[PDB]
Order: sequence, then C-alpha cells, then structure tokens
Amino acid sequence: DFPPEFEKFWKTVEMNPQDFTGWVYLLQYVEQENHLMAARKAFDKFFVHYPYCYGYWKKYADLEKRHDNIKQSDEVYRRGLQAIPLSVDLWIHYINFLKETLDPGDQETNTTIRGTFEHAVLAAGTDFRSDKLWEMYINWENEQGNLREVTAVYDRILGIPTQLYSHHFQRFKEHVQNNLPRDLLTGEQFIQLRRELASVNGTDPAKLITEIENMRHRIIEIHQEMFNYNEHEVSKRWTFEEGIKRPYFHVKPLEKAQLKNWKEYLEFEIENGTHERVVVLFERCVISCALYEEFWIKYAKYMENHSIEGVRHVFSRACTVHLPKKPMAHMLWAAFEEQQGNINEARIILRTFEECVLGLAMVRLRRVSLERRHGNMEEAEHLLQDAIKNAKSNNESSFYAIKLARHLFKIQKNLPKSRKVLLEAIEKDKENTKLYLNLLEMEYSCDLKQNEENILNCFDKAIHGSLPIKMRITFSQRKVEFLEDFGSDVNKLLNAYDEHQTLLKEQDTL
Amino acid sequence: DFPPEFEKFWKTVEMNPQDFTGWVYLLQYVEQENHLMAARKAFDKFFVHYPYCYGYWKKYADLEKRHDNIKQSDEVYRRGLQAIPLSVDLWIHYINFLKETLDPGDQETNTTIRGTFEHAVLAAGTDFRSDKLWEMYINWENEQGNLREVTAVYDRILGIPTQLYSHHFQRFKEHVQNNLPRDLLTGEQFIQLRRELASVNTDPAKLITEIENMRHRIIEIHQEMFNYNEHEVSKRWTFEEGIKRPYFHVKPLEKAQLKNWKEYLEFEIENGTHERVVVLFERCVISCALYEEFWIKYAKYMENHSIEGVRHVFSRACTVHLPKKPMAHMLWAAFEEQQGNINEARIILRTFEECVLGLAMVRLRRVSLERRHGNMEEAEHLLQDAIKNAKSNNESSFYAIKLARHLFKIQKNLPKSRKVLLEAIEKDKENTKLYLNLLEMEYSCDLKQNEENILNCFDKAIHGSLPIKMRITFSQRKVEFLEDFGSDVNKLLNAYDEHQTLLKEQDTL
Repeated sequence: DFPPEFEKFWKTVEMNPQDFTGWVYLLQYVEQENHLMAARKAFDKFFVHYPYCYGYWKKYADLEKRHDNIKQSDEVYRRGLQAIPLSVDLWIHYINFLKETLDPGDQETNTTIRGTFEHAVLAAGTDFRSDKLWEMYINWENEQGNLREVTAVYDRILGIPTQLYSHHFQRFKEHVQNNLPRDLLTGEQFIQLRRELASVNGTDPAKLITEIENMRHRIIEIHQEMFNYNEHEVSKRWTFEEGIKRPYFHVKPLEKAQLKNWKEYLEFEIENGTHERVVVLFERCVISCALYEEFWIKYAKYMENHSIEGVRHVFSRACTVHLPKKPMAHMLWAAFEEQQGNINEARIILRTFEECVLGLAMVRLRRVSLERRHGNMEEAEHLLQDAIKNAKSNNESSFYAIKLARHLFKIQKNLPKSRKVLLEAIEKDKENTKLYLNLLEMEYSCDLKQNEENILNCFDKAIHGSLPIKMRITFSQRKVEFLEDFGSDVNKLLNAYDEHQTLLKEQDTL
Repeated sequence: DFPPEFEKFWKTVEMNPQDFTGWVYLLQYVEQENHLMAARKAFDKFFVHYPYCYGYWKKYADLEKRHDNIKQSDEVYRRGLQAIPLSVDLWIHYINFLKETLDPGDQETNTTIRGTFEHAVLAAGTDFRSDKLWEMYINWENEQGNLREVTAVYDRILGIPTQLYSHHFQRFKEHVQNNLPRDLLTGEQFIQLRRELASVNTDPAKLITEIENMRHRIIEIHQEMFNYNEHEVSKRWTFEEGIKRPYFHVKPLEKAQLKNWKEYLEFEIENGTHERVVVLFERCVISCALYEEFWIKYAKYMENHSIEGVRHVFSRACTVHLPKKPMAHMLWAAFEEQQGNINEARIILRTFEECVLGLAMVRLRRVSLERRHGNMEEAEHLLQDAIKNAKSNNESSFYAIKLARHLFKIQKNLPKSRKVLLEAIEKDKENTKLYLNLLEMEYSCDLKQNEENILNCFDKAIHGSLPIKMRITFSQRKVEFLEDFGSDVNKLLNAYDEHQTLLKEQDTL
C-alpha cells in the first residue's frame, strides 16, 4: 500500500540520483501524504546518497515521532549522527528529543544524557560554532545542581575556541560570583588552593569570608589567564572563520573566494594547530563544499603524511558517496591502492566506475595501463579488444585501435598482428589520417628493407584512396620526401613525381 | 678607346644577364655610337645568352657591313644560322646579302648561291611560312633560265605544305603554259612521258598536239599531288593559324596558344613523320623557349626515338635559355643518371647551385645521388656545408634534421645523430620539429635505454623555460606516453602534478 503519485517521483531519482531537486520534491510529497513505509524507503536511500543534510534527518525523526514509534526515531537520530557527527544542530535536536521523551522515574535517564553530552562534545565540540551546545550542557548540569561538573565543563570549554568565548567567560565569572567555593571543586582541587594561600601569607566567620573572596579572585585570575590565551588563539582565526558564510552542506555551488578561504584556513591549521585540530577542521571542510573533489584530495594528501589507511576510508566517502561521477577522484584513489599493494580492489574501482559512466578515456587507459604494468598482458589486450568492439564513434574505435597497435607492437612485439589490427581499423574508417600516420611511423621504425617495400605499400594505399583528399596530396609530399631522402633507383622517384603532378592537375580541375 | 656611358649598360648585364630590356637599351646605345669592338663584344655575349632573336642578327650583320668589313658579316650570318636554322627571314636576309655583295665575274658565286639555297631549304624549308624562300629560289633559277632546276624546285615544294600552296600551284601552271616543255625536263623525264602517250594510241600541227597533250598531262600529275598536299594542309590550317607569334619574344604567351602548340605537337606526333615532327618541335622550342614544359616534352619524345639528342636539348635548355628554372636541370641530371654517365649529373647540380645560391631540391637531389651511388662521405659533407652556409636558423635546423635522419637510418651511428640534434638545439633551442624528430628517433628503439633517454628529451622539452602552449602539449604527450607505457605510477602522478602546475602558471599570465 502506497500513495498514488509516489512511483512518479521515485522514477525521477530512479533515473538520476543526483537530482537533489527530485529528492526535495519527493520528500515534501511523502511528508504531506504521511505514509510511513514509503517515507522510510525514501529517506533511507536519500540519506545513503546525501547524508550531510541534517535538516532532513531531523524531519525524518520528527515523522517517526509523529507516528508514535519513538525507538525508530532514536535510531534515526543515532544513524544521522553516525553519518555526520559534526552537525551541532543535530546533536542539539537529539538532546532536546531525549528531554522530551525520557522517564525520570528511571534513574538511568540522567546517565544516558550525561553520556550523550560527552559523546556530542567529543565528536563536535571543537567546532568554532559549537557554543549553544556547551551552554546547553552547562545549564543542564546547573539545574541538576552538580556544580562540580559545571566547573569541569567550563574548564574543558575555555581551552577551546568559539565564536562566543567571551559569553562563556562572563558566565563562568558570574557562576563563581553567585555560588559557594566549597561546592565548586573536588575537595583536593579545593584544599590545595587553600594551602597555596598559606605560602603567600608567611572558624572566625569574617576571616572565612575573606578567605572565600580571596579564593574567588585567585580562581578568576587563573581562568582570566587561560581566557586571554584562548582569545589570542581565536583572534588568529577570527577573519578566517568569519570568511565562511555557509558552514552547512548545500547543493548550491560555492564562490571561489570561499574556496580560497577554506583552503588557506586549512593550510593555516596544518602548520600550527594540533593534528587533532586539523582533522576536525578538515572534516568540516568536507561537510560543507563536499561536492568539490579538490578538497577531499588535499585531505587524502594530508592523511598520506600521517601514514594511516584512513586515506583509504577517505577516498571511499569521496567516491563511494558524494562524487561518484567526477573521475579524477576515483583515478587518484586507484593510484593510491596500487601504491600500497592491495591491487584487485583498484581493478574493481575501475570496473564499477566504467560500469556506471559508460566508459571514458582516462578510465580504459588507466585500466589497461595497470594490467600492463603488472604483467597480465592478456587482460590488457582484451580490454582494448572489447573497447573497439563496443566503441560508438568510428573515430573512437580508431583511437582505441591505434592505442592497441602501439602497445602490442612496442611491448609484445608481434608487429604483423599490429599491422592486421591497423588494417581492420582502416577498413572500418579508411578516411582518418591518424591511422595511416601511425602505420607509416611504425613501418619506418623497422629497418628500411623488410619494410622497404611495405612503406611503399602504405604510401600507395594512402594516396590511391577511394576518395582523394588534400591529405592524400600531403601523402604524395611525404612519399616524395622519403624517396628523395632514400631511394633504390631514381625511376621510382620520377614516377612518384609524375603521380604528384597528376594529382596537382586533377585537384585544380575539380 | 670606348664610348663613355658604356660601362653603365654593361654593368646592368654584368648584374642581371636576363634583363632583356637592359640589352635592348645597350644595343640602341652601341649602334647610335657606332664603335665597332664594343658592339662585337656586346652582340657576341648577348647572342650566347638569347640567340633566337634574328632581327638583332640582321642588325649586327648590317653594322659589320656599314664598317666595310664584309667577311665578318658573312661570319655573322653563318653564326646566326648555325645557332638558329629555322628563321626563314634570316636565310632570306643572308641570300639578299649575297646578291648585293658578290662578283658575278667569278663563276663560283652562283655555285655558292646554289649551295646556300639548298642549305636554307634543307634546314627550314619545311616551315609552314617558308614561302618567300621557295619563291626566291624559283625566281632565281628562272632569271638564270635553267628551268629544269626550277621544275625540280617546284617538285620539292609541292610535296610540302605552306600558307600559300595555292600561290605556288598557280605559278607552276603559268610556268608550264608560258614555256617550252622540251626545256623543262631532263630528256629522260621527257622521253618516258612521250612513251606513255603512245600507250594511249615532223608535222608541225602534230608536234603542237603532242606538246599541248604533254603539258596537260603534267598538269594532271601535279594537280593530283597538289590535291593531296591541300588535304594535308587543311588538316593543320586551324592549328598553324592558331599561332600568332612564330618568332621568339620575351613577352609571355597566353595559355590558349600554349594549348595550341601542345595539341598541334601531339597531332604531328600521331601522324607526321618523326623528322616532320622534329622540325615542328624545334619550332615550338624557338618561340616560347622560356617555358621549360615544351623542352621537357621534347626530351620525352626524343626518348622514344632513342637518340642522345635528348642530351643536346637539355644542354640547349639548361646551358642557355632557362638556367635558373630548376625542373629542367633536375630532369636532365635524372636522365644523365638514367643512362649511366653519372658525374656529369653531379656537375649539373653543382653548376646550378653555383648559379642560384642553394635551394631545397638542389641539396636534396645532390645528397640523394651521392647516397645511391655510395660516396657517403660526400653525402655527409654536402649537409655539413649546408649547415655551414645556411642563412636562417630554421634553414640550418632543417638541413640538420635531414642529416640526422640520413646518418641514423642509413649509416647507423645513432649517437652521432643524437649529438647532431643537440648541436641544432643549442643553436636554435626553440624549434619544435627538432624535438619531435629526436623523440621519434629515441621512441623507435626499445622502451628501456630510451626509456631514460626519452625521459631526458621530454624533461628538456618541459623544463625548456619556454612560456608556450607547446610546452604544455609536450606535457600532454609525456602523459600520453607514460599512460601507454609506465614503469611505476609514481612517475605518472608526479608528471600529472607538474602538468597541472604548468596549466595554472600559464593561466596566471
């Protein structure tokens, strides 16, 4: 059981999965109809293709909720996060979702929420726009009253840059001001502080007030230093980060200006920031502007430098998912696979690609070139055989035949078979010069003896062709140039000049 | 002692011997000054270069006469005729000259005149415009009264076509009518005729009857022969009248008349006698001597008749009329080789290059000959001197490429071809053809020693510091190569990176 027009929309994506617009139409459709299993099939396939679009994840989950089948909605949020673990907004949606649906009667709820917030920060807290997440964490651990944890959170976050670091600092200052220092720390963290005071100095209520106020100012001094440090590290990156205008993925193409922005900012962190900080920012630059292979490629280069098979994973997410058509990505990936030693996987990369996008230059060329370099020459031949077999354009099949002839003759010798291949190609085309040029270069390459007469056969068949061409006259030129350079007996040169002049005359007649 | 401005005119010819106009001016000058030795030097050299102009022969001879040095004028007429023996007008001038200056008191004069007329006809009487010559002969032997010889003359000419055949026939008819048949023939020629009369079958009326019958029978004979010759005329009338300039002149001919000469030649080739052809062919050489095509077809025809006259024609072609026009010398050296006399063809080539300061076809054919006959040292040295003297950097590059091809493919020694190519590069650096030919060479060997050698060539191409699209095309072809044949992908990828880098740097500029 399905809604009526469903098939129609689906056929569109059945046609071209990259018709994002086709999706958008299908998804508004399935919402307005509110048929579950259809929407599930849809969203599942779509999110396989375009995961980094969180808003549709949220809408998917809100649908499953609308059908009061919550455990599915939890699976949806978790799946989306499994795909994209840096959409601050998505973690926020998951957390607010848990708040909506959890039984405080159970003790474990708060435990799950704690683990969830820790997961969220450990996955995406490093984002320069992850503030409302930290603030949510803070207010959470505050209402629970567990202000020790609140202080731990503030300690963690202030060692990280954000857009609104100053807001967090003023909140921490207010938090210290309006609460009791015994509550804040872990006894030890407290007690040592007290002892430190004593080294400077060398029951009573008012004296206790003095000590508490002094504790406050000392902690303020500590965190003010740390904040100055983080603010400097921010001001380094402020211009860059503000340069971004779209930290979220979207189909619309980016201006080259922001492309330079992402690239130069990436390079900046590469030189100075932590390797961890880099990987974070790099995955971000993958989330936005995922469409552009260039960035994934520079990512692969960086992951090369760190001597990790993550490059492997990276290429998959590039080719397997976002940009399957753009070829240079798959090319570079197969190149890396070859470089390491896992091999047949590269063959399968190529077979899958060509199976998808109907054969291309770089494709068949690289496939043959690898099967060549590793010595399974039979398959290398058969690729070009099938290529000419299935080639669509006569000039295309001619090109494939030229490449086959060159490889076969220069690599596997067997010059006669290259000749026969060329002549097959001729009978197919007859009219394209490149075939004759390659055959002549070939025969000339052999000694001027076995191919002495053969070169003349080639030249004669070129010039005596069915339809006379100005190119045939160029062939007359080159036959004469040959014979004048090297000739057995002048008689041949003289009859050749006769043919040349005769062709000049007939050319002028027509 | 010489006329003043002489040197100037002479330098023009000293400069450009073919400046016909320069001659014409020089000759009006030297005449108007009337200094002998100058005119002799002039006319002699000029006629060496442009003989076929008879009018200047006549003027030369008239000058020598004007200086009352007649023996020289006879030498001049004989010189011109030995050079050109089909100018009817010139023989006519020579004969009228003899009439003007000869002492009839001597008997030998008429003998010389007789021999001269016979020579004239035997050289040029066959011309379709040789009428006034025959008529002059006739009136000559008529005033002398020896009408038997006149009858012989008429017999000869009426077996030949002319523009005015009808004029000759009516003259023959009047000649028979107004003279005595006893006188006309040699008794023998007479008696046989008489005998024929009897086979059909003193008194004055009987004698008159026989004389009139003999006359009418002779007319019958010659009328038949004349009908035959008139047919042979009407075949060639349109052709011969098609000519508008039977005399040589520098001005170039319209292509229409060129076709006329061609097909008329072809006609006589098919029907006329070989001798009858050769006469007309020499005619077609006399006018339009400038056009190598006709001399060439002449040599081709003389091929069929198996005579070294071909040789003669080529000399007269190359040595004289068109020394610069190259296809003539090319074909002549080719024919010389074709016979077996060889070094003469080499000298043909050397003379040409000495004349016109070196050209492609020249060095190409010269080297190819020295090649085919095995003096490979000279074959190298030709291209060596070619590089020595080449004017344009591209010219020396081209000659060097030809040297490399010859040296490697023919004389083996691939290393010397490599070093020669690099010499050519260091000289030029910028010419693409050099790199392409070197690449084809190295590619021809196995993909191994020239794996690295090709890498050196391609590397110099790409790193050549040439801000050119061509450097990028060379990157393209290095990539195409490596994709076609590659040791390890690392090089292909580094090449792809360099290629992209150059794409970007080019786009910046």
